[PDB]
Amino acid sequence: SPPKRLTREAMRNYLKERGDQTVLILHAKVAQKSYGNEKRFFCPPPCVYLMGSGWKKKKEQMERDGCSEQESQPCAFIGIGNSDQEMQQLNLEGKNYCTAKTLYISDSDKRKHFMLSVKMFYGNSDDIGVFLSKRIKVISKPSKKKQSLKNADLCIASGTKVALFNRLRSQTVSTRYLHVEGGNFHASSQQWGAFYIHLLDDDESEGEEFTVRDGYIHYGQTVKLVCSVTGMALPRLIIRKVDKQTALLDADDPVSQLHKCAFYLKDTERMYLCLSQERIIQFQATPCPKEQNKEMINDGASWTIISTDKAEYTFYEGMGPVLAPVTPVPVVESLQLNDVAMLELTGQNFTPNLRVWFGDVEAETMYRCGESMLCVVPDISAFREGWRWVRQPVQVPVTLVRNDGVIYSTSLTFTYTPEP
Amino acid sequence: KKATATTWMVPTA
DNA sequence: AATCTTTCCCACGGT
DNA sequence: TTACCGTGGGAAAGA
Repeated sequence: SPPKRLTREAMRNYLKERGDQTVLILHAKVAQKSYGNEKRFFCPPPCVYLMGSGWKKKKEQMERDGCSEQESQPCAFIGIGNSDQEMQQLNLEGKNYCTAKTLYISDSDKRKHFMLSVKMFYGNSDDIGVFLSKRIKVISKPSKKKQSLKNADLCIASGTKVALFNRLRSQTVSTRYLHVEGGNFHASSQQWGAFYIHLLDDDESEGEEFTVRDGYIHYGQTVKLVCSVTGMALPRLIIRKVDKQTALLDADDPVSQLHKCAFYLKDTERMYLCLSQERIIQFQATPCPKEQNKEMINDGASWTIISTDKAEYTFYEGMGPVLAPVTPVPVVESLQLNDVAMLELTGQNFTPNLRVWFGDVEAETMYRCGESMLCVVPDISAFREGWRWVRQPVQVPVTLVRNDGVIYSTSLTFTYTPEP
Repeated sequence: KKATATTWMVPTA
């Protein structure tokens, strides 16, 4: 017999105590391919996070039902999706996150883009499912030519996220990533920050608050790097193009994926952002012999820049454990209003077994494809028993529910608006 | 239009 | 032919 | 020590 569908009582219980389980996959947007038998590792290393109070709640539910601590532990593997390459086990013991440090894509694969695939299950072998990263672009190797804006793929837009790493003399063991921990910037061998790179106007003064501009980042512009997790920022920097071990003062082409970069601390005496082992410091450059447009910089002052991305999936077993994996997890990107009032959902991974709920009211739902769903907006009287029209604004959560009771929360709400 | 962030001081050599 | 991308080659300085 | 291994610069092949 089919499993039990979500009851209104169980939806009310969820809305009161929202114990969601979330999987996050953080990763770079591009990756250089490996030829022959070599391994050119993904840098920064993709990182899986188990977020939300739901993991602890789920762990206690399993142990209440007889599971040992080891059987309630989540397990995870990661690999190139849809490939013959082998998956690699992540170590999640004692932590809520793990990095995959030795992934690579062979030129046996002929695809131009791929996704990472994260397979998860509990120690008792109960399946969770398979979660996919965002799309990753394969490059053979970076071009030597100035980057054209016609290929936005390889450029960096103001306000997006980058990672930055330094490597000494071609040695994989020396790789260090810019990262914020305990209020301080440092250069981590194991973790990496994803920093917004904001373009500032040339005349913007140093300050806690600043005005950001739109457009693609070019060498020679002033930028602000802000940790997307901690909110910490560095002082105003001028991002400069590195050639061998010099910074070019006069280059102004667009910044390209995986290019080497130097960050001049604005309004200083030739001071550049520099690591020294784990420490982040500023270090003075030396003017070049007979060349005024270039400055010699410290080994620690050369940073490789790469755009990063984030896949995020959230689920909750609204009627308890189910046989089917909870994946593919639907993701709602937007809601659009559009006879009877209909609400259009746009996103990914929609299926015909989903229903839209407004609050604790299940709505008539029409599946169209994996990216689009239509539902009928409930009359206002389902939320205010006396109302024959909308007297004051009323806001309700929007939630996707599967026929076996899995609940997929969105961050989005619907608001009933009074008639003006 | 506007952003905000606490600025970390970069120590010198 | 000439020029940019893709693939092949190999040594430095790491474990 | 030797054997082995990512990485980046460069040569060669492909478009």
